This record gives sequence, C-alpha cells and structure tokens, in this order.
Amino acid sequence: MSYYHHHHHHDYDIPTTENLYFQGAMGILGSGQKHFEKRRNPAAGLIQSAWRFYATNLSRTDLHSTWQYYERTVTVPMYRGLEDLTPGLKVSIRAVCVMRFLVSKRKFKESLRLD
Amino acid sequence: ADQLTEEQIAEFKEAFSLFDKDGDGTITTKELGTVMRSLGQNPTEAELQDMINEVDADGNGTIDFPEFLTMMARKMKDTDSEEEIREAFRVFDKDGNGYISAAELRHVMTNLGEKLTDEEVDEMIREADIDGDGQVNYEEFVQMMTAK
Ligand SMILES: [Ca+2]
Ligand SMILES: [Ca+2]
Repeated sequence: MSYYHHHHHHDYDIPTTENLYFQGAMGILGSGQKHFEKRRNPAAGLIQSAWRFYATNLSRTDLHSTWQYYERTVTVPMYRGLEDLTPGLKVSIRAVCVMRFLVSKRKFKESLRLD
Repeated sequence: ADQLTEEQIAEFKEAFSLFDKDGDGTITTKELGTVMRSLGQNPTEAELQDMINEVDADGNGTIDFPEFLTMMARKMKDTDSEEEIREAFRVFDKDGNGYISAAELRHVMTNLGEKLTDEEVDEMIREADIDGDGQVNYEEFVQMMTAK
C-alpha cells in the first residue's frame, strides 16, 4: 500500500575509503527481545520497592494529620474521645512495600527464567 | 527474629487492623484493595490476586495475622537478599567500573516499575555522599540502604 523512493546522482561522490571495520570480538550494549528485554520492568520494581522499605521520609503527606490535631487543641472545649480512627498512611506504606518487594523478588526470578 | 521487643507488635497489629473490616479476623482481596483505594492508589484486580498468591502459603486466599506478622517481620533489619538486588543492577549498568548515570537512572525510575516523579529520584542521591559528576555506585548504594 505505502512504499519509500530515493534519488542517486554524480560520479566519485566519496573517493576516500577509510570506512570503520571490526578486527576482533568485544561486548556490545543490547536487549535480547525474546527474553532479556522482559526483565526491565521487574528489576526497576525490585529496586524501587526496596527503596521504600528503607525510607523514613517521602514527598507524601505524613505531618498533615498532626497539624489537624493542633487545630483541635486551639479550641477551648475538651473532648474525651479525641481523633477517631485516624488513617495511618506511613504505617500503610510500610505494610504494602514489603509485599510489593517479596512479589518483586518472585517476578525477577520469573523473568530471569522465561518460556 | 520475629520481634526485638513486644513494642513492635503494636505497629504490626494496627497495620493488620487497617485492612480487616468488622472483626472477621483475616484479610481477603476486597479488604486488601479497599485500604489502598481509600488512600488513592488502586492496583489492578490481577495485581491484587498476584499479591495474595505469593503471601499466604495456607493457600485459602485470606491472610492470617501470624502469617502477616511473619511476612512483615522475618529477620528484622538486615543486609537482606543481596544477590537478587545486586545482580538486578548488573543487567543494566553503564560501563565496567560499576555505575549508573543520573539521567538514565531517572528515566528508568520514572518509566518502569513503581514510576517515580523527579523529586523522589533526587532523594535517592541525597542519602549518598555524592559530589561533582553524578555517577551512582550501585553496590555501595545497596550497602548504605541495607545497612545494619
Ligand atoms: Ca476480614
Ligand atoms: Ca490464608
């Protein structure tokens, strides 16, 4: 349906012949499409799940809930119950990062080995 | 090594209790996805099934509390699983001095796996004593991260 056409003209356009050649066997950067290629996604997941496991701080909101408790203290009235069921996001991140990491180890092992 | 002291059981207890709804005592896939969905990041239904396959060897499909505690705790903080982490870098390093350049490191971190935004990529640099050229020694970075 769709084709590519080119124009050739003149004589002796490039007389010099110092074209580069390979005189030996050395490693070349590459991705083997059938298998090696499919390890890019798990390796990145394994590395970045591990980083979360270390992390004490992240760009995400930890301290915002503590600032809402300070607004509670400024009001003169006192409530026995205090905040109810405050969602623990930093604890939640700790719970899911280890699961993601353990799964990532299996995915790295089932992308090291492929069909 | 399941705890150093019994204080850590409280951290594990409320981590479980965020997931469990109404005191049925075990975490099912609906409960597991629900907490993440309420926070605002929702894994695929396929990912949730993949996650509760690798965890929970009893193989019933609901996560038990000591199994969850065992998964959370294991051996405490350690230089854990090094061959798996270390060789993962070695598939994709720049050159035979053992490093990854910052521009490629941001591009892989942003577009693969867990998909970072740029500031948290800079935070990875900020925990290592790096000056000038911006070339990351992955083997050393793993030692710093998994220090004990
Ligand atoms: Ca439940
Ligand atoms: Ca179970």
